[PDB]
Amino acid sequence: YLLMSASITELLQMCWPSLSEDCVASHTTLSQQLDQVLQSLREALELPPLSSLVEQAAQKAPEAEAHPVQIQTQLLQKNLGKQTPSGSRQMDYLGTFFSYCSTLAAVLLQSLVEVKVGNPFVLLQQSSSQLVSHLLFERQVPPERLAALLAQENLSLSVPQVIVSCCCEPLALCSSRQSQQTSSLLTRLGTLAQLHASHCLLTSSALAFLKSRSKLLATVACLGAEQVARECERLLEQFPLFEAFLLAAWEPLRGGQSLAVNLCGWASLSTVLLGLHSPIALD
Amino acid sequence: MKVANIILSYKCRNEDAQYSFIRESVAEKLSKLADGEKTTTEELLVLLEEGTWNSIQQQEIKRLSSESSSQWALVVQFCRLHNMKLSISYLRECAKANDWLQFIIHSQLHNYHPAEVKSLIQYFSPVIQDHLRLAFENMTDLFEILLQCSEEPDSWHWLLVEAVKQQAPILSVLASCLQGASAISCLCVWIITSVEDNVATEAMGHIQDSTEDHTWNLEDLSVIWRTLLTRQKSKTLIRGFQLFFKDSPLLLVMEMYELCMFFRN
Repeated sequence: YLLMSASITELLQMCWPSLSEDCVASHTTLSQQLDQVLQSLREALELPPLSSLVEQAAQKAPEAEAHPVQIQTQLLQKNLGKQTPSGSRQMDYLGTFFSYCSTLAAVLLQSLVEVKVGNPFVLLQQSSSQLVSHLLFERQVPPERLAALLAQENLSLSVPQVIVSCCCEPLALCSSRQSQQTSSLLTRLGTLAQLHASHCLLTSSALAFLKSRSKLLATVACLGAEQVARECERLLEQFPLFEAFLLAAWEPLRGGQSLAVNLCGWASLSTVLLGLHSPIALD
Repeated sequence: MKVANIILSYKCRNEDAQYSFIRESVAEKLSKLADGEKTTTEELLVLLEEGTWNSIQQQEIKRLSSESSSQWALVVQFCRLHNMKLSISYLRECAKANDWLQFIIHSQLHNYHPAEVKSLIQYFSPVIQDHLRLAFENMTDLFEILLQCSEEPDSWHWLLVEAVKQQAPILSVLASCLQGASAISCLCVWIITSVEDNVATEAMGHIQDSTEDHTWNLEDLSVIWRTLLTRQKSKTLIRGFQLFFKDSPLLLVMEMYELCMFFRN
């Protein structure tokens, strides 16, 4: 078999699994098939994100059925199994990662009947948050249908957490830069105290979903134009005990106007919610 | 046999010594491995990896092509054969280089246990990293800690348990604003999580249960109150009792304590 494939101590010290009748040529064929596949794989897959997917979805269904990537995809998906152990539960990794670049493509295309899911390894070009951001803001999509669809696939993009951290604020809550900054403030203010006492002698429509879920994560979202101030007015009016730690925290830093028309828009409103827990607290 | 043979290159073409002393040393190490010396086994496999890398380089090919894995199979082969933990050999070597269609395949055809692939996933990139951690799944940001606070029993304990741990105090006020939080509870959280370290700690002695199983009542405030007043620090209580339960008389009973024993008018 060795000679034919090519077409003692030479062999009995190599390291194929067992010297049984079939295993030698079996492994030879398996390895050769996997290589001949993966080579053409990388070759094809080496070949706008949303735009590209849109274009690939505009062809004829018989044409899409012959996607070269898809063409070899099942080939490899089966070669891995046919070349692998038996009796042990092989976790189908290739399947799991194929599902996430298939189903997400389907949802992000449908929300844009049926859809010809073309080359699916085109949306791995940009990260997760970017895609949802582009679809949500750019191409006039309503921020409720998307959060609806992503529910019926068991995913976790968090259609709120992708709209908040793209147009609202960098609010951060550390825990170790507090006790390492009290000992700095106590010194800087002391140095500024002695040397001065010794002188002794469109504007968003996602407010729909935002207010729809957990109004608190709409109040804090607002505090980060005049219409925004107007929304903050009422949405904090419905809350009694929050505008006490925003007025016993606004006087000893700046002082007219109103209790919200002053904060919501200024760097006076991002060192005040949090205490010393900020990079720009000291100044 | 294959292991000892492959160990030649980066022990002979890298070290200058008579091959016979090397042979004696290798035989001693081999008998040691036969004794099941796990540490020695680990060292031997480590050297195997090093020499294997040298040999791979020698052939003058890409360090992570197909034939690369073809030669690399023995790496898994040895570790499994000797009942040693599957070493993360080329998974990382492809992880740093941002090549997914090697971390999929070569993850697969040796049965890489599901802990390791995810654990080593954190080497790739900004992109093709979030599309992967969530790919097969199956905080420090107030817009997130509260967004993912619509998931608990109701709310009144996830926020408090998260805010007692890290010393913060602009979370408890939101906590006592959602439907169903004991207004006479969140005060313990504020006054215990807006003081210094030793004060916040030595007052906790009254507790018996763990952090997430200590529902506060109208009794823990007693020891909190006493501990705070002892070792003078009152401009904190005289300050909380205004956000929380209002002008009700205890506020004045403590407000006397600023005009006396501090301010003296």
